[PDB]
Amino acid sequence: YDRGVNTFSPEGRLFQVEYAIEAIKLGSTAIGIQTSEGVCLAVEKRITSPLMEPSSIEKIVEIDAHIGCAMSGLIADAKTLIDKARVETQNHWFTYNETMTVESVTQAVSNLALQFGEEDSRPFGVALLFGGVDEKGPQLFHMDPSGTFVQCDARAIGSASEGAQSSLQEVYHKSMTLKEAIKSSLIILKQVMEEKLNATNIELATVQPGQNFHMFTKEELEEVIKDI
Amino acid sequence: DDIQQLLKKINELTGIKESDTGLLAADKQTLQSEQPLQVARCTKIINADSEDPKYIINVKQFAKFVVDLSDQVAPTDIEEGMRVGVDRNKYQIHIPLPPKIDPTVTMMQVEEKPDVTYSDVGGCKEQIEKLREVVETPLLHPERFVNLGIEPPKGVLLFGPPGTGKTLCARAVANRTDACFIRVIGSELVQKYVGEGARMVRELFEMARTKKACLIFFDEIDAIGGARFDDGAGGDNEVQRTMLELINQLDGFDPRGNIKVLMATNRPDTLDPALMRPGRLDRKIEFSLPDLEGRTHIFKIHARSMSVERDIRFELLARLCPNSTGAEIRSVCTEAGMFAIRARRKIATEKDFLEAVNKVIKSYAKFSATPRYMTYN
Amino acid sequence: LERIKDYLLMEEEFIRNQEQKQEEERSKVDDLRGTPMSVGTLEEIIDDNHAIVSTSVGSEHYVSILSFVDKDLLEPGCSVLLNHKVHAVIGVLMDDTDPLVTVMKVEKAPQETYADIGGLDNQIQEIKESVELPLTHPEYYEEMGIKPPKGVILYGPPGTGKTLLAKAVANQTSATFLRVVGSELIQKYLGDGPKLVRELFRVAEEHAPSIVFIDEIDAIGTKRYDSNSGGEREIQRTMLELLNQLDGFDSRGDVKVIMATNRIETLDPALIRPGRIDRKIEFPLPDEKTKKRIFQIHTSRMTLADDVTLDDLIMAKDDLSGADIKAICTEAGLMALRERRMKVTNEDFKKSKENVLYKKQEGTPEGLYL
Amino acid sequence: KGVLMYGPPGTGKTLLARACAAQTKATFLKLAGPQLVQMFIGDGAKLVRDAFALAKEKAPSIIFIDELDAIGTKRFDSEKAGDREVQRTMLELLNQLDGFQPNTQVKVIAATNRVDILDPALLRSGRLDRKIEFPMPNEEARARIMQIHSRKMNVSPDVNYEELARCTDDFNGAQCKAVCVEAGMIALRRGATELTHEDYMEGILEVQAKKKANLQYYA
Amino acid sequence: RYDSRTTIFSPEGRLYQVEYAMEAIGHAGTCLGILANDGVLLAAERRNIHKLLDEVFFSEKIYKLNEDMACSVAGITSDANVLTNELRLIAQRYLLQYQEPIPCEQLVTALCDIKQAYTQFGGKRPFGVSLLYIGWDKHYGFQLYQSDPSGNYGGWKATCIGNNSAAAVSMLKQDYKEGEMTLKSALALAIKVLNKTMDVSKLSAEKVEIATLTRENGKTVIRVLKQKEVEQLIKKHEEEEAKAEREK
Amino acid sequence: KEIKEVIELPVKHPELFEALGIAQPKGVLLYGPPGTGKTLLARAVAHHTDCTFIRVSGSELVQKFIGEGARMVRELFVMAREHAPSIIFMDESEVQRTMLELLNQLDGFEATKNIKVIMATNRIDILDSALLRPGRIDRKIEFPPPNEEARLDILKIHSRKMNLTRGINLRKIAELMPGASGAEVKGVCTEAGMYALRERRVHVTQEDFEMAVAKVMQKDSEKNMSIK
Amino acid sequence: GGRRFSEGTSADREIQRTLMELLNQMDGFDTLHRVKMIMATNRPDTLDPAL
Amino acid sequence: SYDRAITVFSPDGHLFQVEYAQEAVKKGSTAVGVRGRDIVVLGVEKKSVAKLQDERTVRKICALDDNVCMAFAGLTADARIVINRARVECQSHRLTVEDPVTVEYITRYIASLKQRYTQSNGRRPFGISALIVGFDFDGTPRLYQTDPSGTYHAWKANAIGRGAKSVREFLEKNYTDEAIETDDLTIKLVIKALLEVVQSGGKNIELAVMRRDQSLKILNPEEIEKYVAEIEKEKEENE
Ligand SMILES: Nc1ncnc2c1ncn2[C@@H]1O[C@H](COP(=O)(O)OP(=O)(O)OP(=O)(O)O)[C@@H](O)[C@H]1O
Ligand SMILES: Nc1ncnc2c1ncn2[C@@H]1O[C@H](COP(=O)(O)OP(=O)(O)OP(=O)(O)O)[C@@H](O)[C@H]1O
Repeated sequence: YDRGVNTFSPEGRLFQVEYAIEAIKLGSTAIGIQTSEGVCLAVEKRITSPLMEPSSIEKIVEIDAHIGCAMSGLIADAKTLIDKARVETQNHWFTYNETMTVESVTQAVSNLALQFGEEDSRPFGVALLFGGVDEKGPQLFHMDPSGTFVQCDARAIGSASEGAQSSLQEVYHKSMTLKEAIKSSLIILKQVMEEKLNATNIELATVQPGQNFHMFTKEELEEVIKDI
Repeated sequence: DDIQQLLKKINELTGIKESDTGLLAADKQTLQSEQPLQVARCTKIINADSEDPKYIINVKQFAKFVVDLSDQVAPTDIEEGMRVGVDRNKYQIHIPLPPKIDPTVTMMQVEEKPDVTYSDVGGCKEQIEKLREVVETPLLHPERFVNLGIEPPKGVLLFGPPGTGKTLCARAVANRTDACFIRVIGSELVQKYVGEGARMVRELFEMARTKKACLIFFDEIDAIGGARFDDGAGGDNEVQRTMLELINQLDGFDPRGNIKVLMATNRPDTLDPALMRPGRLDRKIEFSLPDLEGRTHIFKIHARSMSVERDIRFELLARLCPNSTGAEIRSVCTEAGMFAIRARRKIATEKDFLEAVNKVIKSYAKFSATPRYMTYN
Repeated sequence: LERIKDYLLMEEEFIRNQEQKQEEERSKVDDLRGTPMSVGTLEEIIDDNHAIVSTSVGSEHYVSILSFVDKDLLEPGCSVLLNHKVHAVIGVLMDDTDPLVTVMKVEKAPQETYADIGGLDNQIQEIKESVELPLTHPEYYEEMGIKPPKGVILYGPPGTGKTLLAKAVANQTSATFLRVVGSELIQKYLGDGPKLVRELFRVAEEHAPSIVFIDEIDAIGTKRYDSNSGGEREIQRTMLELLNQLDGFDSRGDVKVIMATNRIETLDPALIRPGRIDRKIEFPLPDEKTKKRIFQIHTSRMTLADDVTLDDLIMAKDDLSGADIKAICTEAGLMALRERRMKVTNEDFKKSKENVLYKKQEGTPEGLYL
Repeated sequence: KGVLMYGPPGTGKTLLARACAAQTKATFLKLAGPQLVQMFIGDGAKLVRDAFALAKEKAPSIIFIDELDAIGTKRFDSEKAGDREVQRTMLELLNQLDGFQPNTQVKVIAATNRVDILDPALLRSGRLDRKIEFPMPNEEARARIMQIHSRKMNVSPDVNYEELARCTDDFNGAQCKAVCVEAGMIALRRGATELTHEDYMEGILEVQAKKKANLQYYA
Repeated sequence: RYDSRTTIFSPEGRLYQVEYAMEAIGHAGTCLGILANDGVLLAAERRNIHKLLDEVFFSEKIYKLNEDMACSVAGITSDANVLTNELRLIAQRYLLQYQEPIPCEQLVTALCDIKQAYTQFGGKRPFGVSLLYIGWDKHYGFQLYQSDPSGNYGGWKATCIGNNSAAAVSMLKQDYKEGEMTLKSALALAIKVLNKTMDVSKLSAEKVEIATLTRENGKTVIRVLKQKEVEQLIKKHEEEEAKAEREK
Repeated sequence: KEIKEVIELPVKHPELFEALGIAQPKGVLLYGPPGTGKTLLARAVAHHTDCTFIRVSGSELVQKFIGEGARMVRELFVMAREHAPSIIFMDESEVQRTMLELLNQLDGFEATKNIKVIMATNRIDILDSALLRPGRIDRKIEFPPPNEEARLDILKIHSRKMNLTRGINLRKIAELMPGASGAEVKGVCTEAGMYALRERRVHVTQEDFEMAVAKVMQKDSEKNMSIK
Repeated sequence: GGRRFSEGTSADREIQRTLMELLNQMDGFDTLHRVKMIMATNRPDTLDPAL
Repeated sequence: SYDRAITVFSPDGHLFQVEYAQEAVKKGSTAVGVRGRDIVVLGVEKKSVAKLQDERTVRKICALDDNVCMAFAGLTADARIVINRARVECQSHRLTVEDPVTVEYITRYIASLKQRYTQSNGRRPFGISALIVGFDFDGTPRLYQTDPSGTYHAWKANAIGRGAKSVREFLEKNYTDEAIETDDLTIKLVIKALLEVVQSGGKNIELAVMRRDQSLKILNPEEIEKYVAEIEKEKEENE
């Protein structure tokens, strides 16, 4: 019983990809917001130990100079998709003199989102949020281990993403601005979290057209923490 | 040794010369008038004969007899299967009495009214209204059902999360019952012998039919039976026959009458469609989690019976308890009260509510299974 | 020794225990009673001064009570006294004290009180405010009007002192105590466990406020036997009768449900939920300091010179228990009486130390992955 | 010799016993399954055989049988276990129903809900003669039953029952009865007037309580 | 539906084929390598000592593997022959590689990796064989190692075999010699070891085997010694039993 | 002598135990091969210490003599306190299960001791290690198979009270036996007496033992399995 | 008839002794004369090999 | 759903064999390791010599490169495979690039190979947890830990084996900033952790240091006996 990779449910699909989407929820949360001024993003680090060095844990990584990332779940598998995705974009620049568009990056990862094979290995359990600025301006993306990718206006993941997405739908509209989405985003963060909101808990990822570089805020992050 | 042995010898010497120092008409004549009364051995009737009594009767064990009534009877109501009074010598019948009910199944009538109020099951008001409509409205006010020519439902199914109020609704009706409420555990049909639970269902509905307009509650119906499993081993059999006997003696071939059954389970999936079909149970009134300020209503229920700080809120902890059950809610409210009992105080504080939220949800909803690994964050 | 005082007080208590008309209307009631007072069994009670009874073979009668003892003492399923003449109900009989009571209702406060502890006084505080304070001083519950916690779970390593704490609360008691071993709930019959639950907590309910303690309750979920008819679909139903019993209806009452396991992971989270058991209590192996307290208790009434340090028995083995320390004491006594001495010297604690710690202090068959 | 009622449990098999027992005036007799197998061993032989004596002395005997598969079981040879008295009462029913000493006055009707627990010897070729499955109300019988049960209530007749039987797929007459009764109580949610079409619509909406909104991965 | 464990942990977290393999190891004959500086020795126990055999093999537990190295063995015989032919293949390949003999340690760990790969992956029956290692090098001289099915090994001076040899190892700790390289005192000590632990009455030479490995000037010769000196070791050790009963 | 020390000294001298103030042993686990006098030992000790020897193995008969087979075995505590010099013996997880609960309430949850249980079996490991807690089981005593001199003395006991031939030897036979039980030697003696009886004699010759060792020799045979 | 159980239902004991009435008394030591035992069944696999 | 195959997940998505691989790690021998500002220092406990064997073969601490220092958890022979594998890997990185081989790269190798090794089928995963000390980039002291899942992770101090949260809580009760850059107080810190060993036997302690430019220096159980002497003497100063 517990029909894995080669048996559908009698109604729907895999009891194992259902276990992977199930296995997303144990991870910490992250909220990216596509502002037309530039996609911002944040994540809960959930630091345990005092010895636990804060910059040792990464959630936002820089695929391309205007492309950050955000993970949810299985760490080194996600980082494998990071390094390989950076290779694929480097192939697109290598053969096209130009950046791979972020949606086509997500389709490139989303090809082997479901290409798990133990014959002819295991499926993955990590959900992904992608921040970029392509030729169509800012882009905010969300895929899943099941490969069903969708562009999202502002997406919350991980733990407590129900109330995070709900309150996000309360605070969100089309003409949101950058620092508005930043301070509102960390409002939702210190709502959904359990720890005291300090510099250690979170980190930012800010891509803009004029600020394609530097999907980050460095210790003025602390200043925006004391701005609320 | 000298203190205890000497004091014990002193107490023993005290008890020794103490042991040596040691050396109605309430009804009595009426009982003496009851010595010319009669022993009145009750028996069991097989059948009568035509135009004459000529009654044929076993006692219970001895033998079977053609006998006659005494002439102090109502000579009509000496019918078949009727436990009646019979003389030791003359074998003459005196008075029919109601027969053997059961040894231990009389002991599941509730015979009381618990004080669970409809106001205390706040947060499920549609379930309250539909349960009010099925149970309370026909049994006390048949003012619209009969006066248009429609029927009330006879069966209502209940499930939900554990800690939602199946107990609250089942004991909530019993406050305002206006009916003989009857408790049924689904494991009550766990007997040893073959078809004994069928006899249990027999005397269950015989208790249901004598009294009119009454209540029977089914609780944990999973032990009563899941499905119609078939194998070459002979497994779930007495449960199966008792289950089908509960269907047939439930309803069909002259239905139950003016009795209502509420069923309840936690696994509504693994049930049989002979139970799941309507006619048996019409409104499948399910239960859900408190997802809104119904949580704060339950906080008002679990906070009104205690002195608290007047400057507290409940929506904050309600947002802190999204997926919580009301039993967990009462553990938070009464446990914060236990922090106030650890204090010398008399009114609890919102900080004590933070002690109970931050104590129960973190030390007894995350430490149950211990995580000793990060691997995720 | 003082054996003259002990045996003298024993024989004095025995003879004093062995030291165990004017009323005319009482003799008239004795004349209303027959000299062969027969014994009957109630079925139902009819209010017209006479009811229906049941004989030994089942001859059943509408007979009256000698109306000086009360008919409110009579309940359906009570043994009565019957006549032979009109078979009238003579009077109330004292009820049958079954082996359920004479085995399970422990009348004895068994052993030492809260000076038998090591690494405690938080869990003593939890059993105190969770059981003893609802028992002895439930006036704070008048001061606020808040429910007590219902159930207690003891869990940890074996030999920790779950037995010691159970007999400590069984010492400090004023409620009727019951003890059940959790391996006793599976028999060679169909439908026995649930009946044991119903009559068990029925007996726990009828007498008084009571303290029900059941130990090793995990031995119904992880144990299998060929001495079992049916199987997991009878064990599950026994867990369902314990389920509805523990979270039943109609004002459960002052019956403190206290249960003890070793492992915690294989248990029902529908039984771990609050409402059934509100005080889940961690039992660790406390500390290396109150080791010396358990050495002080377990060596407090034995002849013993100095000859040792307890730190020598602290920097020896990481886990710690009254089962460990007590086996050091008893095995050290076996070495001492083996060496026909009193005032136990160090080498008895040395060979007792190695004998106890090797005795179980080991692993699997060496090497492994040290 | 014998009429078998099998099929879905909502098609109505009590309806033909109550119906043809209601119409015909012969000696009608009922029977349940687990009422036969008793606590002691062999009482069902007494009960079945005395039932055959009583119906035999009441010659136009119409015996109805409810839950025949409750005692009708594909038996098994094994060790360590076995519930045999089911087959004892069942073989009492078989031999005392048919075989040696045949009768010409028994009339056998049975009603089950599943089929293949039964032995092939239980029907074989006329232990029960007729093998009568019960179909579901296809389209017109759904609105027919809705007309039968909606005959009693007071209706504001702006209701196309063929819309309702056309939209409702694969119900029984009990679920159509639930549509009509719950439609009456939805009309009683207003409480003012008679049955509107929307009352039937929302009563249908309660009976179409399949609401498994598990539309994931399917986008 | 036909899978054994062969690569999986027991439930709680222990191991299955390793423990049962060690249980196969304990039910075998007994060998030993003793403390010697000027060489090293091996005692051994003959199994299946029925008389109608031929005994023309001259080496049953002993395997002189390359030039100055041998190994007693305990476990499945022909599986062990696979491991000795593979072992001589490995160290002989090292001798091809450098034209220099092995330092023996990377050989021992190499064979531990050979069995160990069967422990991790390719779920078959692993080798339930533990076996000795004697030898000599330019870095530590004469050596003693113990193979394990777990991929583990021991750099010993007093080794261990299974059920017949636990009392022998307790005799090695309680009667542990140190400092003397005297091979003959090690022969009387080993004659005491096989005398008590080997339940053969009066220590028959046809139930035992002894062979040594000494240094000779650059050769490091291997004395697969014959039976008559074993016979005078029997009479000599029973003379030591007479010296033991002088106190009576 | 070990059982003298661990069992007779509780009977003979509680004053020496209570003199230093120790806890006396209460459970002695005996292990070894069958036929090694597992029951003869405890019956001889209970006989010469004057304790009621009890053997509760598995029967509804025995449960009917304890109670009526109603609920449990613990009325053995009643018949053991009322016969408080009580030595109990048990056979080879059901008997061990009953032994588990009996030891669960006799360890400190009882009255005046000299109530001791005794089980002799092989296969030490299949019973519980929590049963093998050192505060529960102390003296696991082995049973050696009888050696040449031990089968010689067993031979002299089981052969001494018979009618032997004038002119006889026994060490020859003790060297013929490669290991027997306490009762197989009795079969050698009695069936060798049958070998004299079929020769119409009552004196048992050496040849009768030569055919009797040939009779008991059928226990172990079957060579050409000299693996391991 | 049956075959055998492992001592399950207690009434099957009386079934077994009632069956061993046939198992002895069809054979006994005193044989039967002209007693033609005609047998009928549905599945003869479940019978006792004693029969 | 079951605790069998490394491929399937639980109904809440778990890998019980990774969890069981952490168990023999937690039931392994104890070893500690800290970084000094210049003199990084570590030491395993529980040497446990058994009177009849050599212990240079059971040495649990080695080096891949001279800048780096090896330790592990769990069992031995799988860690031997990882060590010789990473000798091939560090030596190969040395062959490709003439850099000194970095701790971050080699721990990406080990954690990555342990990860994909756990991914592959019918292959028993490594039940180890390595402790990797390297002071390379201008001698910048670094220490990483690994995981049976294969997640390389930096700490500032470390303790493994049985009671790792206990001795780790001692290092939380001992984490002074001045213990470093007073490398003799780092020596007293290592003697404080070996003093806070679960047995603290004094002879079963094996320590190794490096001053980020030196080699792996093995200590002596007489200097360490002087460290227990100044430890008990400093305890007498606290008295
Ligand atoms: N909505 C609610 N409002 C108030 N109290 C609630 C609510 N839901 C649950 N409770 C609390 O939880 C209990 C309600 O009974 P509960 O729901 O546990 O019965 P149940 O459904 O039968 O649970 P179970 O199937 O586990 O026996 C009471 O202790 C009550 O105080
Ligand atoms: N053809 C029909 N005409 C009218 N009403 C029908 C029809 N079929 C079903 N019904 C309705 O649906 C119900 C089905 O009948 P009923 O439930 O009494 O028998 P049944 O339980 O379905 O038979 P069974 O379950 O043994 O197959 C009846 O109450 C009736 O109102």
